[PDB]
Amino acid sequence: SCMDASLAIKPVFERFQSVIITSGTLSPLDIYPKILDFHPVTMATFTMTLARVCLCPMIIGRGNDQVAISSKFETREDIAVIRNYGNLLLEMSAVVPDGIVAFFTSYQ
Amino acid sequence: TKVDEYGAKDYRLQMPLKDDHTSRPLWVAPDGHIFLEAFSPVYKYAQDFLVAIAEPVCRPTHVHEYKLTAYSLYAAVSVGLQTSDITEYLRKLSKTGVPDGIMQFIKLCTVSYGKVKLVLKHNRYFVESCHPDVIQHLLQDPVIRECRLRQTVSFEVKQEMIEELQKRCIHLEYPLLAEYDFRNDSVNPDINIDLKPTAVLRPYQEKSLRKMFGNGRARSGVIVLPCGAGKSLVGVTAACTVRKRCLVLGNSAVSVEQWKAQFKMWSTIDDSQICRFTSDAKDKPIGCSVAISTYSMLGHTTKRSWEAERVMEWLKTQEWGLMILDEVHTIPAKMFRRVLTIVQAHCKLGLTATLVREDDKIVDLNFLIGPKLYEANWMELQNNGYIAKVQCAEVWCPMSPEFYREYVAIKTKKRILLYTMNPNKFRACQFLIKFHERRNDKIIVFADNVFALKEYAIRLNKPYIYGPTSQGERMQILQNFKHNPKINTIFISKVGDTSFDLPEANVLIQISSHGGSRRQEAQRLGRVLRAKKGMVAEEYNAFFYSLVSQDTQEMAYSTKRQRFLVDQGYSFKVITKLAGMEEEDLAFSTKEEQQQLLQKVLAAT
Amino acid sequence: AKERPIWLRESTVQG
DNA sequence: CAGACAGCGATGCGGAAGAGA
DNA sequence: TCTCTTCCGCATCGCTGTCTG
Repeated sequence: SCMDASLAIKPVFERFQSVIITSGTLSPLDIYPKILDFHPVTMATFTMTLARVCLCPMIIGRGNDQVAISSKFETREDIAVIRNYGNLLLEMSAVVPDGIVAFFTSYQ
Repeated sequence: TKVDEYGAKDYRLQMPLKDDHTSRPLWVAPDGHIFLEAFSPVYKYAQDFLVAIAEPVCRPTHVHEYKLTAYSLYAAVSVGLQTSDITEYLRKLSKTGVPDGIMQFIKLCTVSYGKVKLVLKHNRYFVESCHPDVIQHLLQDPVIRECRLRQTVSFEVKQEMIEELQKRCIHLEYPLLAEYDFRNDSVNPDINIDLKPTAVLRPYQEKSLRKMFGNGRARSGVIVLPCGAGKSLVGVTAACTVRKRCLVLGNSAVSVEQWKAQFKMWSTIDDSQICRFTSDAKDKPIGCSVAISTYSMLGHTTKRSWEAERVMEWLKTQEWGLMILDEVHTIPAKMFRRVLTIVQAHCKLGLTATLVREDDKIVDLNFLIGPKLYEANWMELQNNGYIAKVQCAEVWCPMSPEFYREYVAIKTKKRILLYTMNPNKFRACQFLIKFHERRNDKIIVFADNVFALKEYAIRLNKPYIYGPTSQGERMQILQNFKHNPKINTIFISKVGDTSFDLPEANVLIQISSHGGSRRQEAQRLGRVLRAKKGMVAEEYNAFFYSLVSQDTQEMAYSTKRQRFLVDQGYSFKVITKLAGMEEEDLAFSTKEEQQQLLQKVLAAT
Repeated sequence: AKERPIWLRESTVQG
């Protein structure tokens, strides 16, 4: 396995006059020049603007038991945390209309 | 100080009225009494603030009643509330200003705190004080020098005379500080005790614990909580947080047994690390740190057994991070209060459910342990569902004619056995139990008079329990009550109110009462407060009957016995007559049956 | 079902 | 009224007698 | 023979009551 991606992508940046890495859901740009050895020209984050709030993200950390719900490695085996996740999905599935996807951290 | 034409004191010329009085929901009397509004939009904010600085005396549904004192104010400073931190907000909250008398009282109480600090190190109690001037003028009375064993100036003090000195300093205007800096303490290594995630802490429990732990240093005080509120859980949590040696003291054999179960159930500490310093059985008390004992044994005054003597010497030598004393209302007792000085502890937390008594020795609990940290709102717990709602009632039982004649005729005190045993109450309880029996409701009768209890049980052929009852039969009767559907009633004597773990019961009849004891009534009432799995507050599933005899001394005690309960907010309804009593067939339906009981009562002597 | 008793639901005093 | 002693009903503890291996 | 278990005998507390001042 390699360790740094700048080695293999160097010809692309060097050969081509300019490369635009357009991305969606991009984590902060500042890291990428560190990972990939190139001198960026512009570093701008564009925020979607609509007449209606299409997206309403939220984060749930406290359960009905007001208990920390972090999925830590040492906290993975805790039954109560697992119970909170199931209960949240049950209630959420009850109100959420058809079509819902739940992503975990690993198959195990 | 000024008295109107009526009894009420006049304060028209005492303090002014805020122009925006309606916005401010708080009152301040010169005597310190405070009247809050339970309908104001800002009631919750006032409740937290007043509870911090004042101790409730009456919290009915609409207008609560708080009075503040020196002990109450000192606790506020312990949680970091300065004189301006409280008086400024008090003036802001007050709708009629703050009288100068309270203003000066608050200032004097707050400043006179922290000057004198009592710290025990290496089994030696040093009265430390950053200010030296306090000690210079504190040695005027000769008691200090004889009491003492023969900046930051400190001097060792005699172990035995701590209690005498502690009360002296209270009236000397220099309270002592008992804060335990368990966070910064290397002399005594921390114990391996942790709180498992399984234990769940209710919001009031956290608030009570938060008040106890105002800062990094634990505060020594009394936390009054209902028995069904899970006061045992809070005690375990406090010991777990302290992370130092804890010596929980019970009051009886049952009390020590339950505490050990509570420790294991809610604390990850291993079984071998917990010991029962009990005469009946022991688990090598010296071997481990976390111990559960009793006031009687530790304070035992007569000859000590060799094995107990070694343990007692071991306990005295060591220093305890925490000293949990459940049922603190018995502490001011002569023998029980000696245990405080016998053992050494940094902070001696106190838990209980009925902090009331007749002799004015409860005030001593303020200095014997500390100020009353928290006292949960019984009414609020009822609304939140943590405690089963109770339809408190007082069934008036008219006295039978003949019975009254002897009762009034005799000036002796046979009446206690007489008015406790009358046909109408017997029929009332007999009818009352019958109504609840067909309703699938669990009944727990009570009676101070064993003679009356036995007579009532045999006539109703029910499993009555009492003091000299064998332990094996005691457990057998309880197990049937909890399990056997055919039986749904147990006739417990005074031993029931002392200490037990009884199953939740829907009703609790009390044919007799020991006397004007606010302790016994609250003690017995707590039995039915056990919240059910899926009940509701408004359903009033739990009930409480305190049968009384009209036109008899029993009425005086009953009214005098319900003072504590009404203060919380419970409304005792009166029932002159019971519907369906006439139609239902009951014993003592003829004059002859009453006559035989009276002859037996007279023959009792 | 599980309704409260008559003597508790309403005042039993003769008034 | 009031202080000392005591009763009835509860509790704890410490010194002496039956089954059971 | 221990061993546990169990049972008398002291001492204590809650609350009230009695008794002579």
